[PDB]
Amino acid sequence: NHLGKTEVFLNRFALRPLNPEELRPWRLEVVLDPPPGREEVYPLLAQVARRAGGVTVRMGDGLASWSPPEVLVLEGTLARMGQTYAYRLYPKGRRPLDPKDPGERSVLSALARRLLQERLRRLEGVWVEGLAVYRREHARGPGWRVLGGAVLDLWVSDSGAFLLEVDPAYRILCEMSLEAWLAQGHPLPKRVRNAYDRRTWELLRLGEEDPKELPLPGGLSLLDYHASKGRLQGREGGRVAWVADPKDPRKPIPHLTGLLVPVLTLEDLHEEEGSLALSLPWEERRRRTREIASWIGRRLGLGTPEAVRAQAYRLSIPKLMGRRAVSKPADALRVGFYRAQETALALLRLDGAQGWPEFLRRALLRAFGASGASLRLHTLHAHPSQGLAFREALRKAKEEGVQAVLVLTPPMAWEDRNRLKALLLREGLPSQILNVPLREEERHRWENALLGLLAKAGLQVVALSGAYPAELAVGFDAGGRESFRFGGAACAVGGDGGHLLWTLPEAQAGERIPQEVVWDLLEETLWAFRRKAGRLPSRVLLLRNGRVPQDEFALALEALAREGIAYDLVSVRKSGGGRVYPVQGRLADGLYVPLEDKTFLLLTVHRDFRGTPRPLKLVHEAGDTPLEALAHQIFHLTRLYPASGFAFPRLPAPLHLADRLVKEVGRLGIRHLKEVDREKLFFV
DNA sequence: TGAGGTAGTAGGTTGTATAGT
RNA sequence: ACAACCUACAUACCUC
Ligand SMILES: [Mg+2]
Repeated sequence: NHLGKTEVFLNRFALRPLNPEELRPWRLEVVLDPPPGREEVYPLLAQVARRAGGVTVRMGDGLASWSPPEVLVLEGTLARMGQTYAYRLYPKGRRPLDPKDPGERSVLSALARRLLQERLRRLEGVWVEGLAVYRREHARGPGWRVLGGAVLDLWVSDSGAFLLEVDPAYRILCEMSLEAWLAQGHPLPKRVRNAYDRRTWELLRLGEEDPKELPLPGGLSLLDYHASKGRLQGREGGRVAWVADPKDPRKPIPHLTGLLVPVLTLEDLHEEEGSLALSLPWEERRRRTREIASWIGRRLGLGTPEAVRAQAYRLSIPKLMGRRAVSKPADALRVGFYRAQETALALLRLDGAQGWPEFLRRALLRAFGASGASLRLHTLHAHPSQGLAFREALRKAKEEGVQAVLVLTPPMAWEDRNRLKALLLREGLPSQILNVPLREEERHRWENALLGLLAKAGLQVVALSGAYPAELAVGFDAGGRESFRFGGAACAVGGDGGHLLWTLPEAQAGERIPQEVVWDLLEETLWAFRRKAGRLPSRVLLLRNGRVPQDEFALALEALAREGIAYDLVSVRKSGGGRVYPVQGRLADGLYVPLEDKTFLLLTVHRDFRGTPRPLKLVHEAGDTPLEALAHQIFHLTRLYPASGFAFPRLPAPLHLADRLVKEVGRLGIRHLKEVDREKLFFV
């Protein structure tokens, strides 16, 4: 291997191999009357394990248990969606289970997790929410405290051992009333909770009215209302607080500051305690992970936790190219772009002012200068508020070669931001917004806006230098909406990624992308590749955001086989990688950690040293390229994103683009894009 | 709307198996 | 519940 080896710890710990009594659980038969449904079988079975108590988990059509029947509720009744059933338990003996059997250890692990939860529940000082355990005050001030602990997990190996996973976690508690909060000179909190339950509101403002006068819609006093429900006992109804249901922060609602509790944010506490942060440097996290594991191991009698370690590899650093070698995409602004054509940009200024700020103009002129390309700056002399007549000014501008517009504006409300983007999109004019209290020293902001204005005009700002197996990299993502999704793709064409493009996403019902929409989108990207290279890709790299639904690529993969195109399919999850810590030395991004076959972690970005990185977990779902070669290419593709300028995304450019793309479309809609080139990244 | 990221609180989702015959 | 993920706070906070 030409890559440097390193050892790492995962945040997992190996514990004892299971004993006899743990492998052979009390089995049981479940007789539900009225007999269950079909979509309601498992859900009711599980609600029976919780209703039976003890270390019980469902197994097939019944349940397994690490508890004696003599402490199990064998006769009872639970009410599901409409129907009221009655259960009865029949001890079907005590059969042994098999750690190798995938779906059997699913039960063993299930029980392990249940064991862990009950042992924790009986501990005195600790607070336990699900699998998170908080055990120690970590910080505190007047009225608030932060508890420290860790979310945990206990599962069973294929090889019959217990596995403990630990990751440090914090909980912020505020226990003072809003009245007291404000009386001690603190600022208004954006959100606020009921003192008598969990209902939490957004806090609009304080009221000048009197509680005992504030007439409650249909009845009595603001105060008398609350008094009625006995909420003033051992409390003081304070002043009037106007709040709003966060789902529709319009209609204001009367409340008492004596009965609201602030919900605090890390910054409301960094104001008090100061220098208090909830993210950890990786070495502090590693230390605390080890401490916590040892703490629990000692309350658990499953052996001494032995931190599991893996072999990691430092991947080669990507050589990023502008017109000349660059180290981040913003440097292309100084050196020149990878490939700049003739381009024309327009300005729409929506403060009271007029004309291109000279420093932006010069920055642009310099950038095109270094690149040896022509630039023609235009200025829209029309206002969005001129209604339909505005459109004639936009059409005029596109009919003069304008490829994108810079919008100089005061901060716009989200509604108006979308309204405007859309409005310019109708005329095939992608837009970059730049907020207008703006000063030349605010450099990272306007230089990023510039990088975006250029991607939106179709310029390729950077490309890779290197040899990769795949000449086409395409990433697939689903949806930028709640009750339905989108599903689209973005594209790194050429082995250098010399071109980036997107494809119009297609509305769908859930996560799963219709088998044929997958192949459709893929075909779009192959035709893109063909008219750039005059030929078909010899090999493609296929990437999905998140899990890959069962054979949703099956149809697309056979079509590729038909056409004689080679391929790999990788699933890229943002969660589920846990943590990775060097045993010795620094940790730099570019970290590759093989796990099982067809799977590995990739530490793609490390940069904000006050926080701990979260590795991507990747699964090799189809194809037979060496894991390490996939890792190498994914990693480098990380560096290809044009619109970030000063920091690389954690995701490979195509998956990061696909994400951004389905989010934009879910926000703006699918209309107004017929006249927007697919090389113009309108959505960055 | 500058954009990369790690951390929280409060309130959400889809994908999975699940019979009958 | 397991698994993968969304939104609000948040143009927040940290970072360049
Ligand atoms: Mg943007």
